[PDB]
Amino acid sequence: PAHINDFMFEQQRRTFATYGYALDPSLDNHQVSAKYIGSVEEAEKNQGLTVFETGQKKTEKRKKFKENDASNIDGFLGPWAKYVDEKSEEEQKELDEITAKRQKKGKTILHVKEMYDYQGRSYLHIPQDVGVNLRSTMPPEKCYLPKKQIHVWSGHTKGVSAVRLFPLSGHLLLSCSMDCKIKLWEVYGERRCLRTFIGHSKAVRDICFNTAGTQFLSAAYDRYLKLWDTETGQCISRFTNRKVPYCVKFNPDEDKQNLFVAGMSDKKIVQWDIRSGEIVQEYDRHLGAVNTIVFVDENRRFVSTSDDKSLRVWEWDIPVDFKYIAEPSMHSMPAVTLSPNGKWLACQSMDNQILIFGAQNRFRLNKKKIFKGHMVAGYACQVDFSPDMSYVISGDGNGKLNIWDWKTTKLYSRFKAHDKVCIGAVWHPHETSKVITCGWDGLIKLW
Amino acid sequence: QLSKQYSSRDLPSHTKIKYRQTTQDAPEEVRNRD
Amino acid sequence: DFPILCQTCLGENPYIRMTKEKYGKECKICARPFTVFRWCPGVRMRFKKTEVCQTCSKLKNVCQTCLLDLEYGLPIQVRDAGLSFKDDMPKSDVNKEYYTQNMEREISNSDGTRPVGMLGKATSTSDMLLKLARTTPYYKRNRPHICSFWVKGECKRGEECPYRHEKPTDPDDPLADQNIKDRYYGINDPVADKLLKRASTMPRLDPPEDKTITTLYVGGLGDTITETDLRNHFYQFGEIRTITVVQRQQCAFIQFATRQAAEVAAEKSFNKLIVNGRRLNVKWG
Amino acid sequence: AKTVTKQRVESHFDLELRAAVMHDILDMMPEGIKQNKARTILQHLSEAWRCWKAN
Amino acid sequence: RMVEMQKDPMEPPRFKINKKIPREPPPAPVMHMTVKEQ
Amino acid sequence: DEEELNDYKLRKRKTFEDNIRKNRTVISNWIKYAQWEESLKEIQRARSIYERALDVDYRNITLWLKYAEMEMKNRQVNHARNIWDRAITTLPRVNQFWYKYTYMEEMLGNVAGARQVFERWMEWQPEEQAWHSYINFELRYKEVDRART
RNA sequence: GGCCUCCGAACGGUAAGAGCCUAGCAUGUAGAACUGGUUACCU
RNA sequence: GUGCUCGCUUCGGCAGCACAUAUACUAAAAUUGGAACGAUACAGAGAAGAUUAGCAUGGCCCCUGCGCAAGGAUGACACAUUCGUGAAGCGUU
Ligand SMILES: [Mg+2]
Ligand SMILES: [Mg+2]
Ligand SMILES: [Mg+2]
Ligand SMILES: [Mg+2]
Ligand SMILES: [Zn+2]
Ligand SMILES: [Zn+2]
Ligand SMILES: [Zn+2]
Ligand SMILES: [Zn+2]
Ligand SMILES: [Zn+2]
Repeated sequence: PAHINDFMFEQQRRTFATYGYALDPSLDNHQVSAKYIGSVEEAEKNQGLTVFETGQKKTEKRKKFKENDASNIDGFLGPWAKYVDEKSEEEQKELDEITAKRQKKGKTILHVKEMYDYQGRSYLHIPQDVGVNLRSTMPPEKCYLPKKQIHVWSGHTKGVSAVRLFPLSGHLLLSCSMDCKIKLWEVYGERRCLRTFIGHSKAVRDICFNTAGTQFLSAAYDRYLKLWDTETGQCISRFTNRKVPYCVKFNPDEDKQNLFVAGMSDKKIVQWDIRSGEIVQEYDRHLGAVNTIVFVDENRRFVSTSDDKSLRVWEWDIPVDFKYIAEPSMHSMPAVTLSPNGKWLACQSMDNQILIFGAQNRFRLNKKKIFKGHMVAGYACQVDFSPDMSYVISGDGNGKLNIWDWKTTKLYSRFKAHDKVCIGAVWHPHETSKVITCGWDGLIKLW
Repeated sequence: QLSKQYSSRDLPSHTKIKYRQTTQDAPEEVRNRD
Repeated sequence: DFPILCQTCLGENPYIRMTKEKYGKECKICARPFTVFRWCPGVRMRFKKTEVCQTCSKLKNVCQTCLLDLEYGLPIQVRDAGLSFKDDMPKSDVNKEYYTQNMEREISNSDGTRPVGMLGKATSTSDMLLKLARTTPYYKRNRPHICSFWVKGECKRGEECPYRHEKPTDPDDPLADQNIKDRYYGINDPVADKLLKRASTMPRLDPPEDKTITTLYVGGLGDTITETDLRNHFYQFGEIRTITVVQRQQCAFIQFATRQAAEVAAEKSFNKLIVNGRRLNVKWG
Repeated sequence: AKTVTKQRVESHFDLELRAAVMHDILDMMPEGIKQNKARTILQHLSEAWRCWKAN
Repeated sequence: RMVEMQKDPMEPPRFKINKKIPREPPPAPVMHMTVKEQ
Repeated sequence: DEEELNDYKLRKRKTFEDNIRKNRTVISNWIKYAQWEESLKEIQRARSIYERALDVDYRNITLWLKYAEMEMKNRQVNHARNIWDRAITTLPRVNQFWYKYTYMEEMLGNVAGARQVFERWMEWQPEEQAWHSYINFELRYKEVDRART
């Protein structure tokens, strides 16, 4: 306790607050006290001027305009008089940048300072160096199945929507994030992720590459589709339309790299002229949503699989569909992939099976080949075949890869890799040493 | 941590204490009695 | 009544007006209502107010608002990395409630001024943290928060705006996230980790260039000093072998019975010892 | 602080009878040292009460 | 200078007390059978 | 392992706590829980379990024996020493505690300690057999004068 | 010589739940780094 | 800011003096994580063979209720054969 006269307290508090010097209160500092306790520059100069006591000298008044009559209206300012004196662009920018960054965390960026190396080359342009050869003949050798996982990759805080390699040979690898992001990777187990892409509002649903390999296409739930420069990250073109766009492909044919084929939730499939950006050809025949589109023979035909439990095969750029396959039995075909020989299709039907449909003119599913060691109740997925058609690898909800022997039609191997459900599984087209998977846990793994 | 809840029962009643009086049978008498 | 405080919070003014609410807020840790104190620290300052109840401070020995130790001004993870992790305290829910209750009775029965069991430990110190402890008050800590209209470019209060107009901290820096509970328990505290990385670089203890060598290469002697300063400093350690002296470059070599003692004299000494009001610097060979 | 009431009275009386006997006798009867027939002595109680109800 | 903060008289009970957490001293020393009896 | 083992522990651990909360006492639940954590070598947990059980019923001599035993099995000599002291202090009349306490000290080699314990024990003026055991203790060493005393 | 009551509301019925998915609701916090050092003698 | 110094002394300025003495959970923001008894889905009321009336008991379970009243499914929760080791203590041949 203490019982200090309130008024003196006010005197000392204001004195210090205003000028910085106030006589110190202490009892036993020396057991006798001679000393001030302030910054003291003011104290020597100002001789302990009290706030209540008049200052010895006055300085530097600042004026505020006033009209006090009150006769005038609007006019009148009272003690409400706004100091006449007081009413960066350089900064105006940093703040904005910060805001943008924040938004992104909830505009494109470049990863790495490597840029163009040696002669002047795209990161995409050449691989040559990795053991083996990307140009490489189609069958590397009698194929192998992996045990050991090499790269986590990460980056994504959400499960990768999709994973795809690179036109020609697996030089680069490209991933789709539901955080509205797309990343490129060495694909050789190398740490570096090349250049990040950003520009979608909502999670990116699917992508496809330019057959030549320079352009790149993405489709997202934001109702937009973008064309990208793989060498700069530049959003070259954006394609409109109200419906959300599901799986999108780029015409494979050398003659018509230009045409986009986009499958829509709203039944239709639409061809887009890239140069015009205009609609070329609508396909209305399908009923219900469209899930996936492949090309059974390049240029000439493609197989669309739809929300209605049917397949529609078509010639290119012609609306009518020549062959329609449905059986009351088959539950659905969320993902369909085409063999490297161009001879077989493989659908992951919801019904927990894999169906082989002959690529050859007769699109008749064959009883001989079937796969049912794995469960996807109702998940989209990728099925791939080991080059040389020796093995088939399915990725499933439970998260365990299923490796089957095509020749012998039997689950040869199985892994419980991933702790969350796994989607796309890709066998490196040139190397038999490995496959690449992705799934909700947000990691890309190599087996 | 004392709650602001109340109850009807709790409210004041009979706040005065009836001390015994002298003819009622105050302790003073009792001490003296045989 | 009256909070527990850092000297750094309380203010740089000796005169202070401080207000009190009976049950103002829940404490963000043991989650009880407790007396809360506000005050203005200074001219441009923020009106700080106690963040945690007095008990859980006495428990981990810390300021109420800062949660930095009383003596060291170090986040708790640090001074635990400095002595004793095994204090602990349940994080989990109803335990926390229970252990707090009991420990509140235990504290009630103490002399009152003592952070419970920790103080039995708290005396033995100085390993590192003294050397990483902060020296002077740090006022940049009480500045008002960053005006969030202006940081979008708009703020329409002009100069009046009590907030602060300047660039914020890039959310990239891991030092950003800083939960309260987290800083309290000493989990993955970014600040505390940074200070740990800073601790390591202290040139100090690895020594041992060569086996058995008790030779001490002493730089920065000075020509005021005598040897007798040395001996009457170093007889604490043990049986000296000898001392070599050079005053031309002012370096003094020393030799002890065991290498252990030489390591010691390094430790105790390095960038710490000063006698004759002049720093006595040490090196190996 | 629930208050005895008409709904609860029969239950109350038998509750505090089971307790009356329990405290009294297990503080009165003992030297079983382990547990002495508390469940059992009370079952003898209810048995006897039924028997007297059936005469 | 300590000052007590003024309370708003129409302010309701701020926070919730109901929560319940389970309930001594070291025991004092106590200082206090035939087969047939058993 | 890493996670799979962990889940097992939650199911057991939680179950143990449920059993205790339901019945409160019935210290076979307390003991079984303690034993399980002991087996997993989580003996700090085990200690807390035993202390909690003691809070419920400090007079139960099986409980104390299991507690001290657990400490001894894990070579925690000084914990065991503490515990023994408590047991004899709060339940002095229980001869089982005294016999075990002296035995432990003898095994440890601390003859002086054991003697001290027995001198404490004798203050309670116990039972013929206790005195015999004290005398015999002395007679395992020569110490005839002590015996006679 | 007189003589004229009342008057209405509440629950006790539409399950009890466990789970999954998705607005809603409270906080307006505390805290954000750190420097300066020598070699010389007998066989 | 108002008034006063037979202030300097004109009516401009300046000086002295008196009076007047410390607002504010500062944000018009930014972030941060528990609940809806929604639908859907699965499943589907204690006691004994069944169908049901209920009062209770216990509290790291609540809700409605002004309530020490009463309700919430009784609110839910409550799961006959036949012995021997090992160690220690005590007395004895
Ligand atoms: Mg009912
Ligand atoms: Mg009923
Ligand atoms: Mg009821
Ligand atoms: Mg009930
Ligand atoms: Zn044609
Ligand atoms: Zn036809
Ligand atoms: Zn707290
Ligand atoms: Zn503080
Ligand atoms: Zn502002």
